[PDB]
Amino acid sequence: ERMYDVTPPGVVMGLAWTAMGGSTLFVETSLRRPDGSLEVTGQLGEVMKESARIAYTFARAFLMQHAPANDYLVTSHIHLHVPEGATPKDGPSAGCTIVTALLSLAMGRPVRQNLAMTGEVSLTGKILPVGGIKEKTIAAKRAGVTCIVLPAENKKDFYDLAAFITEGLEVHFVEHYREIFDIAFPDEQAEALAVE
Ligand SMILES: *[B]([O])([O])[C]([C][C][C]C1=[C][C]=[C][C]=[C]1)[N]C(=O)[C]([C][C][C])[N]C(=O)C1=[C]N=[C][C]=N1
Repeated sequence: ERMYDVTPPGVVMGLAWTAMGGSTLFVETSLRRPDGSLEVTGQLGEVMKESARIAYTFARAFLMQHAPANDYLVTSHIHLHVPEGATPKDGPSAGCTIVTALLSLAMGRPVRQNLAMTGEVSLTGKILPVGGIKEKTIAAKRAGVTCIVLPAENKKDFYDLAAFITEGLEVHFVEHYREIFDIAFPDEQAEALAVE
């Protein structure tokens, strides 16, 4: 009951909440050409369009720090679209979902399947709380998500949910974005038998 059953690179699942309940929105990223830029579509609002420019600044900065060999974001002409097409959307609960879509694209490696997230991001990566966590959690469950990432400040809003709703959700309560990265992209933080 969702738009994507398998998120490729550049596609992350987010959570949006309306007065009619929850819903699952998918952030998407792609290339336009083979200084680097950014483009946005999906009837986004003046408040969220700032969350894109913040997540874009942070994702570039995150690349600069952890994998400095990766120039993908500082040079490429990127395009972000959040379907469905004509629905209006405004709000920073898409912040982290965007960062992950940008990194996922800039790495060429998809995100954990069956993962939804929501949370406002700051410029330094602090993950700030968002609203209607009850309806975002419910729409993740009605839509088939097994791993949810909430802002850690939104812990009560999640545990106000009945016993049957939250059971069976791998939920992570995160304060910086580095905690979302280690969950969205697990293989990065995974022990291995270094051979040779
Ligand atoms: B968030 O709660 O701010 C959310 C972000 C929606 C955009 C998005 C979500 C997930 C992935 C990618 C993009 N904003 C909302 O849900 C908006 C409307 C979205 C269509 N609703 C509100 O901001 C709001 C305000 N007051 C009461 C109820 N809703």
